[PDB]
Amino acid sequence: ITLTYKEGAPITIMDNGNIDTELLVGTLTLGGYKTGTTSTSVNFTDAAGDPMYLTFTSQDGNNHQFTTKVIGKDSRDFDISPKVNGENLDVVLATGSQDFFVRSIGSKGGKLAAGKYTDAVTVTVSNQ
Amino acid sequence: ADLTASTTATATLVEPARITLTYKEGAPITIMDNGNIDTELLVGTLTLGGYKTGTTSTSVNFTDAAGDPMYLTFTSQDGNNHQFTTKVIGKDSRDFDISPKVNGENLVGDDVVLATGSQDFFVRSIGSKGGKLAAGKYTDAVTVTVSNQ
Amino acid sequence: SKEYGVTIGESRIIYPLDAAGVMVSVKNTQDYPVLIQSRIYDENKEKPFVVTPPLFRLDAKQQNSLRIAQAGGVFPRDKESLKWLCVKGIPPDVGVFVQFAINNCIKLLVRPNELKGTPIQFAENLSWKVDGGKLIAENPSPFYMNIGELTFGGKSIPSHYIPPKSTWAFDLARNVSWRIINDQGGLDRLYSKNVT
Repeated sequence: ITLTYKEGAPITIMDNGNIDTELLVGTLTLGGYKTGTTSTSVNFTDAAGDPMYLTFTSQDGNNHQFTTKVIGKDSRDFDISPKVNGENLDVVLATGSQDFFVRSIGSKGGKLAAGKYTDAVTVTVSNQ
Repeated sequence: ADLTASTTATATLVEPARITLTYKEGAPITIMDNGNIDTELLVGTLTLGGYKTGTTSTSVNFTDAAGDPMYLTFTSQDGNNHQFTTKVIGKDSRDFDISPKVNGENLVGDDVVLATGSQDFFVRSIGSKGGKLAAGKYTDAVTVTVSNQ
Repeated sequence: SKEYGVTIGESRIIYPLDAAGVMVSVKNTQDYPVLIQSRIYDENKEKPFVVTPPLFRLDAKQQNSLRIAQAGGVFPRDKESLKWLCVKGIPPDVGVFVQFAINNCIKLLVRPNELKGTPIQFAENLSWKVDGGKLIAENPSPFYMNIGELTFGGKSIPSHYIPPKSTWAFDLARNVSWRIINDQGGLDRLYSKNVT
């Protein structure tokens, strides 16, 4: 199993200190799964462990955070929803590898400060 | 069986440089019985906004073609070149008089941090070195330059 | 009343010395079309880098992008150099009529690839002292330390950048508390030290 990431475009902080929804934060590329592996067998987890969301954090020590969701697309451009911290919110993945987009939801609270945000992610693939 | 892999997701958030200005005209100016426009009249009210908290008063500079340091000059449109000067001033937290640069120089007060969110400034009439102001339309094209931190 | 507004996609531009160019967005936040006039000035605001287009129309609520390109030239490689990018939005009894135009300027920081790290890694390195009746900041790093918040003895001091390997003197306790603005324009963490 291989898991890489490609950061998307910069995220513009709105005047109210929040960010917009559905923005493409980055792309997770999963590969090496057996033939027929489906979405429910994929589970992305991070430290925050918030069911259905990957939480990103500031590196300034103030712990500014925003949540995102993970959604992929099948051949008909329909949503592919893998488990994130054990929950969704079932489709067969593409042969070989599959891209999962990290879509923005919004600040976890308070105004966000500009800078670099990260989230140490782990993916567990079952029924392999 | 369960197979795993891990990686680091990253994101870069940015704060744009937003600047807005709102100008609310004051009451019309009436010429006195001796030919002078009054002084300290509220010609208009400027509300500068958008800037990030920390923006300073010395980083704002209102300029015009006349380029008179500390003053904004209004000229008649009748071709006779009648003029009167005005100043741009405001208040800080402790209600002390403050002022942004006007053609490169501050007229009053020390440099300060602008009010959070937005800052109001008032264009106040001074008078005119020439005097004898004729009725008519007076104008000025003013540029407001903000040098963000 | 009248309304004016000009937004630049970022509050500063980190320009990698010798890079081909960088893009930056400009948005006309108003209900009327305007002419966007972009100018580049030296560290002292006086007429190197080319902005394309130098002048173009931007319809209401619309956004577009400028390309800032380094046109040859030479810069020191032991420290950043500072320029300013100004984006001006040009709108279409004593009677008084005054017209305004917003000239939004941000720092264009030329950064040699030879420099390692970013401002945030050295923000704490500033030292302070009082002399000549002024608070003096000393920046030993090769980066412009763009203070976004400064406090001395509990009283706020209006910010200003501290040039690389140099100093800056502020007009006027022993405790100094400051926060620099990071490359993305965010207020970085707080630091404190007593004047020497």
